[PDB]
Amino acid sequence: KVYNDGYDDDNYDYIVKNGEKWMDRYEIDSLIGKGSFGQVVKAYDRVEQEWVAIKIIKNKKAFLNQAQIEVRLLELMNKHDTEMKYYIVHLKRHFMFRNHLCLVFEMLSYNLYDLLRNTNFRGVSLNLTRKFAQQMCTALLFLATPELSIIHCDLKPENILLCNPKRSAIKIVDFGSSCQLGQRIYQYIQSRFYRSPEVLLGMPYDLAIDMWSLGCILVEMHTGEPLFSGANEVDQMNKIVEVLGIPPAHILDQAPKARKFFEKLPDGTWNLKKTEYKPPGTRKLHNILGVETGGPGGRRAGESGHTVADYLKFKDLILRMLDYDPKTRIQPYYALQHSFFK
Ligand SMILES: CCC(=O)Nc1ccc(C(=O)c2sc(Nc3ccc(N4CCN(C)CC4)cc3OC)nc2N)cc1
Repeated sequence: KVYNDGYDDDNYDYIVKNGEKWMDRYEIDSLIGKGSFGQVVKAYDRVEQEWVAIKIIKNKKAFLNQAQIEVRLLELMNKHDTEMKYYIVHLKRHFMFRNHLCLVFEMLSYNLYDLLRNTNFRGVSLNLTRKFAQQMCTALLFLATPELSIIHCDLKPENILLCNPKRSAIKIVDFGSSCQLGQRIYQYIQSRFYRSPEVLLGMPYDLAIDMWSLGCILVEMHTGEPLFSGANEVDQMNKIVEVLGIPPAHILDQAPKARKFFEKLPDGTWNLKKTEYKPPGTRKLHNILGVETGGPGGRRAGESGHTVADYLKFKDLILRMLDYDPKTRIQPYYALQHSFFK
């Protein structure tokens, strides 16, 4: 009947109450989100005199230990002096309150899915998409810092927020499924829509999985719809294949999960298993973006900064981010020097 003296519910979450004052400091206002980790709440900080987003972790060993790993990575990112760390959400501080670990973040505007929902899933401009692409590449360059080497491992429109509703500044959020580079513990990783072929194929992986995710995300910001919207791993891969063609043979020969999607024929070549989909490599990114047809759905026709020249620079940058090989896939440093950002 009673859970944590009545402060928790039946599934270990703290009972969020509007107007409750925590430690004579944090004035709780309203619930923002609830995940598996727990809940996140909007609260006003009285000593700092500013709004904050308090992430309230569940009263559970499994979710507490995971949030401690997140704290360790957030605080390790704060240690570095550079300016490019400000494209990640600032963990201000953490504390224990009535048996719940509470992470205090800076208060932010909406997520990028809410931005796409405001467009009725028709997308934002190539001018705005360039601004997010640069800042996300700057964020991924920060994560690639050798002493950090952090893989976010779950980049999607919901995990990218806007700083202010008027300003066009974005910041990457939720490092709950994040670990530093190393030996492989986890295979089923990333959100399916933004999941890399090396992850789908059961191959080794590294920082490059976040760039694949970025590539997908940036097309979705300008088109409005997800690029590869698979209902399962098979459907995911078939949608990747119909845009980028069949993965290269040398990758598929090494891949332990290659036989889930593809089939090695008697001649030695690889091909899709039977299951609807267009032939491999036929739904060109050129036509999805609308390089010559005035943008996606003809909606950017005659709008400034949406020329054939500007769309080809964007198409080229995206194809480098969506390289099948994670070794030749473009890195944050070279991405930031792409002609799309000139
Ligand atoms: C489902 C899991 C989830 O949302 N996790 C999560 C929750 C909160 C945060 C987080 O740190 C946030 S969320 C946030 N602002 C914010 C973002 C989106 C929203 N939404 C989300 C839902 N939407 C329908 C209404 C607008 C509300 C927010 O607070 C006003 N600021 C921070 N600092 C990061 C991740």
